[PDB]
Amino acid sequence: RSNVELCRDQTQYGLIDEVHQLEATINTMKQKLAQTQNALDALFKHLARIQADI
Amino acid sequence: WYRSNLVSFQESNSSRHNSERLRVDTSRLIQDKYQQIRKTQAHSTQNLG
Amino acid sequence: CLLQEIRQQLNSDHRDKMETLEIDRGCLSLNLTSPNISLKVNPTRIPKDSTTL
Amino acid sequence: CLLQEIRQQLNSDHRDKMETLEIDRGCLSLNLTSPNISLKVNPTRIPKDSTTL
Amino acid sequence: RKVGERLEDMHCWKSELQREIDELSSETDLMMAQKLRLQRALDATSVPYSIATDNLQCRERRQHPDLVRDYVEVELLKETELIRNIQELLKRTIGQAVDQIRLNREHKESCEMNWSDKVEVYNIDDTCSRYTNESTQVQFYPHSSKFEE
Amino acid sequence: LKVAQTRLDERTRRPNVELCRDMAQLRLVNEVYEVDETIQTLQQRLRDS
Amino acid sequence: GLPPAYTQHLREMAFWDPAITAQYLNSGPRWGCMQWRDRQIRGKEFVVTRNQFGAKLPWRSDYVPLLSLPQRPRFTAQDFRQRG
Amino acid sequence: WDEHDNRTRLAERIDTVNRWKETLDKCLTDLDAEIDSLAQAKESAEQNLQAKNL
Repeated sequence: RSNVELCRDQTQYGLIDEVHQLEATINTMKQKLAQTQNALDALFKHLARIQADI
Repeated sequence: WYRSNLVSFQESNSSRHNSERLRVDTSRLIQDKYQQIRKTQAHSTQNLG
Repeated sequence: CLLQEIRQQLNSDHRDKMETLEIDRGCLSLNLTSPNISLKVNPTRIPKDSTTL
Repeated sequence: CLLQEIRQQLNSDHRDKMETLEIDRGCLSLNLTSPNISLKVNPTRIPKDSTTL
Repeated sequence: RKVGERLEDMHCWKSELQREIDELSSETDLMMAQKLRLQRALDATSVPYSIATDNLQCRERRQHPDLVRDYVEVELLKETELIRNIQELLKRTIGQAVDQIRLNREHKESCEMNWSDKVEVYNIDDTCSRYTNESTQVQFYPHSSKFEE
Repeated sequence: LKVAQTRLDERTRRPNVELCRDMAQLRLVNEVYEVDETIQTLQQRLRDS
Repeated sequence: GLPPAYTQHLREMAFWDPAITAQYLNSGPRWGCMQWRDRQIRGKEFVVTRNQFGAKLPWRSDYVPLLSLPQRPRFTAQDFRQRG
Repeated sequence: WDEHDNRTRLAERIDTVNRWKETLDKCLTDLDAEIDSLAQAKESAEQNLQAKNL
């Protein structure tokens, strides 16, 4: 900013807040992706069993 | 194929917008500079007289 | 002489605030789909003087 | 096609009026103590086309 | 084994470019300080010129049968000339300084963006490398040519 | 700029006393510097184009 | 009818600044910084003069030869859409 | 909407800075006028002093 006009305002705090919230969100999406994949795999196993029975 | 064509059209539109806004600002700049230079010259000549 | 130093200090302060003006207005103008944007090292860092309001 | 001739004649009128603009602006610009001021021939002349408002 | 080799190779460059950006920032701060010092010196420059002008006026203020020209006026002229020359010298020097500032900041930005890119690629590589045959995140797709672009 | 320079230079010949700090030398440096930075900005816009 | 900085300089006593003129009338120059250059990247826009102000616009000299764009503000005499 | 809030904060900060700017500008202009007046006063006093020997 400047020599002495380098001031810490509420905007700084807010930016750090959105940062942290965003990493939390990223963790949440990875978590949800995991169970999505698990459910898909279970469906595949079911279908294979059904086809063999057919 | 659909991905690539979408990307191409997006590139085209972006180029269009950039070109047009550049046109606008340059147009503005020309006349404002011209007029201020004219006034500055005239004042000088009059006071020398 | 006193008024002279007053003048020079006022000029210094004015230039400081104007620099701040162009900086933060550039920050405002910048938005998504920007050319020079990138992830950055420790934006969470602290300044070294840390002047208050 | 109709819109084409409309646009071209309007552009012609545009250039005409802008010319008038700078002419009158210079007419306001000059004043006493000018270098280019000089006695001219027949100020009392009348224009030939003789148009009105 | 091959994946692990590639990963460590990436990590190396990550480290040194980290440190490199760091010292660039430090040096930029140093030139900030020196530029401000030059600005302060230029601020201090002004007064003696006014003092010399006033002294010349005072010496001019003299009576008829006593007024001469000697070292005083000549050296005062030398003072004034030196003052003015120092002024434009300082102006030009600080101009070149700010230009150097611009160049340094541009180079900082470029190296920073490349560092960023290696950061994300390294992170995704590490995250993907944890895969095993029996675990999840295991999907069938068709092949493609951007696979081989 | 060329014309402004030509106007500025000659007043050096003014021999002894009519040598003056004047409107002309006050205005001309400002005008010249303004036009220089103007041309440089024009060059900036041109390379953008 | 003359700026006080000019009037001060046209006086005997030396008080004027060691600079060209007064400066509050001026702008970014006289050792401004933070010059924002746009690297040309195919894929992203090319926004220039990121000093975007918001300020008094005389909407007077406004002939763009072809502004067939979501632009030309204030009046447009335009349609909305046809969807689809 | 967190992004929107940050934008609003930035705008209000800009407004405060510019009003302070114009305040200091008018102050500087007044300063210049006063300096010139004091100058003329000083030379006038000096010439009055010079006349004190006849």
